[PDB]
Amino acid sequence: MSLLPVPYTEAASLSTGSTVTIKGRPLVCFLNEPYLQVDFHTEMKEESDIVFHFQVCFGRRVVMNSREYGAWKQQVESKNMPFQDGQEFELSISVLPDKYQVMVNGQSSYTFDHRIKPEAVKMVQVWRDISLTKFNVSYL
Amino acid sequence: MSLLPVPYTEAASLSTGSTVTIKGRPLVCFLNEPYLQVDFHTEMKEESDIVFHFQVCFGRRVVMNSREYGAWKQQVESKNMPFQDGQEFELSISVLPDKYQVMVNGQSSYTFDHRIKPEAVKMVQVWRDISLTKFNVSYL
Ligand SMILES: O[C@H]1[C@H](O)[C@@H](O)OC[C@H]1O
Ligand SMILES: O[C@H]1[C@H](O)[C@@H](O)OC[C@H]1O
Ligand SMILES: O[C@H]1[C@H](O)[C@@H](O)OC[C@H]1O
Ligand SMILES: O[C@H]1[C@H](O)[C@@H](O)OC[C@H]1O
Repeated sequence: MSLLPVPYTEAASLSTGSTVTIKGRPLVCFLNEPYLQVDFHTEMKEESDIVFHFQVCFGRRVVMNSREYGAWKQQVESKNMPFQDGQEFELSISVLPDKYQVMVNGQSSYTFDHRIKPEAVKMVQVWRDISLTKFNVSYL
Repeated sequence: MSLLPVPYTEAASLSTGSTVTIKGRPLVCFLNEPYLQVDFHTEMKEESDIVFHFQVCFGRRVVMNSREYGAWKQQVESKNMPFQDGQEFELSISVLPDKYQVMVNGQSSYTFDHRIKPEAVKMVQVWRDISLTKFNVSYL
């Protein structure tokens, strides 16, 4: 159904048991290396610190990081690529006690240990080379 | 004035003396590393070979390459960054006899020797994290 603005910004609160669910499509073929980025920010401003940075280079790699007092921290790299060329994906990011868990099409694909408590998050931005049909923050 | 679709695709022919002129703005602050990409393709299809690949990571670096029979060739990297944080840019790509010349805000900033004759180009795509107000192909 209806496309959401990209870049997509939504104010958010997270704690243990929160899930962020995203349904979108790469804009172009994996040969051309479209990106997806999801950032969990400490403020509504885009220049704010990032508790959780998730960046897919489709068909190549994922990197995850934090940006603390303006400075990028230790990059975590994954060559895990469950995303399918030309396909709609469903991404969900679960806040566990110790980490974020990233599910791609219902499959556990990436984890990232909390560097800052998730209660620090005030904003989620989803951006780069995707169309977006679904954004939802939810709780169990 | 009016924003052009991004990704932006236009059919094109190039030869010595052709210029491609682009006016756009990064979507977000340089702290967040927005990209710009301009690709000179051999066909209208996005998966086609790339005679000239120009990719800016704003505030960080530029890479240039070609993609020949589906395969990326020798990357050329430049740490030259004449683009200004939060500012509209004017990019023009001149086809010289031996190379493309890339002007940023009227300033010679990047060159790339022809690997394939520019007459091979049938399509120009401008994409990633920019808004676009101006796209023109012209000749002297
Ligand atoms: O994606 C981030 C990266 O994790 C960090 O290490 O460098 C700056 C950005 O490119
Ligand atoms: O493969 C995934 C795994 O499912 C998850 O549980 O941990 C991070 C990655 O290594
Ligand atoms: O930008 C290109 C790069 O020039 C080439 O070397 O690798 C694949 C892409 O990431
Ligand atoms: O600095 C630029 C120069 O203006 C141009 O002419 O060559 C490529 C780069 O090194």
